[PDB]
Order: sequence, then C-alpha cells, then structure tokens
Amino acid sequence: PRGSHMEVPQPTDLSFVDITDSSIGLRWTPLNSSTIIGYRITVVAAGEGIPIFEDFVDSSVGYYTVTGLEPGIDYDISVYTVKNGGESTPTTLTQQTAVPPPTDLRFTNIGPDTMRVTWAPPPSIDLTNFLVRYSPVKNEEDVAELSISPSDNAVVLTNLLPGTEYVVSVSSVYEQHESTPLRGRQKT
Repeated sequence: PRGSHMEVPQPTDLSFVDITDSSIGLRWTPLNSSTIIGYRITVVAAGEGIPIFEDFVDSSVGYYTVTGLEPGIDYDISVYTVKNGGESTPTTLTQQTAVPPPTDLRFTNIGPDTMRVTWAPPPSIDLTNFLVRYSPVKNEEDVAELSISPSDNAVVLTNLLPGTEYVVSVSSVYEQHESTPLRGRQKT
C-alpha cells in the first residue's frame, strides 16, 4: 500500500481553546516525519452529518481557527499530518464551547428581607433563560431557584431572613446547557 517508508507520524499534544466569542483555536506540536507538507484539521459537531469543517495549514504552522461554533454542543477535532497526498492517522479530541455566563453581579438591599440582584447579560446570544440559585451561606442545601427571562437582567429576591448572608448564582441557559455560574454573596 503506502509502501515506500518510514511511517508518517501524527502530531501530538493537541490543544483546544474556545469561548472568547465563538472562536475555537486548535494548536499542536509538529510531527516527527521529516520533510512534512502540512496539516489538515477537521472540526465536526458530534451528531448529524453535513456541518463538518476543514482547514489546511503549511508544515511551518502549528495552529488554526474555526469561527462561529455552537455553544454547548460537542465537537470532535482531528489533525492529520500531510505529506504530498499522504496522510497519517489523526490525533483528535473533543471540545464543548462554553455557553457565555452573565457578568458583573450587583446587590442592592432594598429591605430587611429583600434584595435586588442585577447583572450584565452575555452579548450576542439568544439565551433560553437565566437560572437563579440562592441559599443561606450556612445551608447551601436550602437552595431556592428562579427561572428569569433572557431579556431580564434583574430579579428581586424576597422572604429572605433578617441578619442572614446569602449566596446567589446566576447562570445563562441555552438549550439545556448552562454557563459557569456568576456568583456573589450578600447579607440582608
């Protein structure tokens, strides 16, 4: 088959960085095979079959990018070492672009048992909702939850206990997938 040889090693140390705004960066360490032609990289969502993406770089390149990925969906990335119409077996790994969390959580005690909580939503994403979780700092198991409109950047928590500290987390939710929690704590 491929015959003429000293096999074509694949690369190693495949690395993937994401979020930062839909941009996935893929980097790796050069293969061993002497006189390489370049690399071929594919990114494919882990499900249906049409959305595969491909890019090809030169031998002197060790990274490449893919844009506008879907938040919360798993992608498999494969890098092949290329040598004039000859390719190595690929190295691969999976990546799940994070759902952008909200930012800058602010507390405003508006009553002895009431507090207003506001935040800045993640720009450029049509969220399903924000999920608010809160509980006393001494009993995180007495957590309470609230599902807030994606167009809403605030919520009033009521019926809180006097002289009590609460832990409040706000999470973006996009098709069942939550962002890391935006967390803060305040005392009534």
